[PDB]
Amino acid sequence: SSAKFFVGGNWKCNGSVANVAKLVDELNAGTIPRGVDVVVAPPFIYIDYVMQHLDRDKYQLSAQNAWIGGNGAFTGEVSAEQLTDFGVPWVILGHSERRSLFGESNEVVAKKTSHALAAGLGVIACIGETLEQRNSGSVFKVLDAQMDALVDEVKDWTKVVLAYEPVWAIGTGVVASPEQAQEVHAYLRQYCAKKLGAAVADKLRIIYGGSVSDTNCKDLSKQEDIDGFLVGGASLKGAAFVTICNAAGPKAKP
Amino acid sequence: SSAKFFVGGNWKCNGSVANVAKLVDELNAGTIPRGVDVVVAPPFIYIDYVMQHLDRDKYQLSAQNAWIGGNGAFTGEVSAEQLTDFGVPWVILGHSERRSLFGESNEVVAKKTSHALAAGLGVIACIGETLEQRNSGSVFKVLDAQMDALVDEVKDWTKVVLAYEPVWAIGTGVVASPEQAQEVHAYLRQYCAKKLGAAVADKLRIIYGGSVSDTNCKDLSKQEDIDGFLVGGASLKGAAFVTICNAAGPKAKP
Repeated sequence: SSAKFFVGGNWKCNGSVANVAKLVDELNAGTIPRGVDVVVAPPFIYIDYVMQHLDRDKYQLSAQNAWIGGNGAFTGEVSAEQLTDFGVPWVILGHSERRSLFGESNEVVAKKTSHALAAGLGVIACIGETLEQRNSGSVFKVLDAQMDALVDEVKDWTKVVLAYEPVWAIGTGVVASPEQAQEVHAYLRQYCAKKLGAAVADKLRIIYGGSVSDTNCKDLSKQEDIDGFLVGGASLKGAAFVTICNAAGPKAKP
Repeated sequence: SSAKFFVGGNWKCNGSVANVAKLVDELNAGTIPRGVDVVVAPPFIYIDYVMQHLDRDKYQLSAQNAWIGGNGAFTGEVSAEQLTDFGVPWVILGHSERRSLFGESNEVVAKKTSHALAAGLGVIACIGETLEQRNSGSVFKVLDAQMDALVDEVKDWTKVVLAYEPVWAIGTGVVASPEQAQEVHAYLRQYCAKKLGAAVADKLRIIYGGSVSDTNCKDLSKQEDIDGFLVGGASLKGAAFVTICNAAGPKAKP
């Protein structure tokens, strides 16, 4: 493919004022290679502080979710229009935790994505199959359906990053190897070549959202079709997250 | 009952940086009577700005929702612990828009409430029946079930405000009269006297969350069992919202 290599840090539902301030200072102390895009995604309430204190040279902001449509009578929700106006450039949509806890369907994720893109955001669009689905021999069926929904809604992939979450290897006692990750990313790449054209597919960042740490990031980053990461808990440890950002090597390059 | 008279402004999913700044300046220009509690509930991303710029003399902050439990792997959610640590004193839970769009059940609302109270927040706990439920002769059945769930979870009502939303009169083409509002609030008061004891029920604020404006606020505020308001769209117009806060009269008094 390529790239730029792309690393997103999903803080999930974690933070305190003191811990966020400390994490921002750790991130600001880190050195990131030229030509890597790095995004960090705090809970909504911290986005103002982070945008004001985190080095813009090195990092961009993301939200962890957005509503399916524009402003209106949707108590508790934040819209893509609000995020764009606030100066946030990215949003994560369709994370496995929202597909499962909040019942976000393939179609809901896809509509959230197209709405966000039309409001001016970039989207980290998440897909992935569970252990039950992998056990049943449904990996292609599930991923194709998740992707077909996105392709039905999205016309321009320039500001989309596709994130694969091996949800079979998240909280199940199963580890995913780099070879298993690459097998899925190669499948996704050929799917996208067929649906979108080889030029779009080659430029699309397909990032890995299984458990990524400072321990395994270089084994993963060397895989042919892994263009970066959507990091979970390691994103809360500044130096470990900066190490993951440095795993890019030749995929930066710049 | 009483009171203090309590007015909450639910901004819902509305705002821009410029509009929020303007609304805060309008709110700061308003005069509020002694002895009225006023809370304003921006979308999450604006809470920092509002907390920093809105007059603390006159207004407290609220969030519009919170997660059901503590911090953890819940992408997109904000916890009650985060809100308390941020300095937010209140949260709205169980709003009709979340019961319907997000399928928050009676039990989910109640557990969100008890969790929020244990994290140190006050809760504006929302209940209310739809037009279908009122058509079917289920008003008591539905309200009793919503309240029974809350009573099962909540031990201390000191930091709870109960908000009744006539969802039958919200987006249906039906208006609720002040007499219809008072009939429900009187029912809720006697229910709470029976379940919680007359002393708790007398001190509990039961606020009205039907369509409240600067036009109808004094007709509503004079009703015996209406202790305040959960305002929707009028909360986005500063002077109109301040007028609603001034509807308290003798229920302030202070």
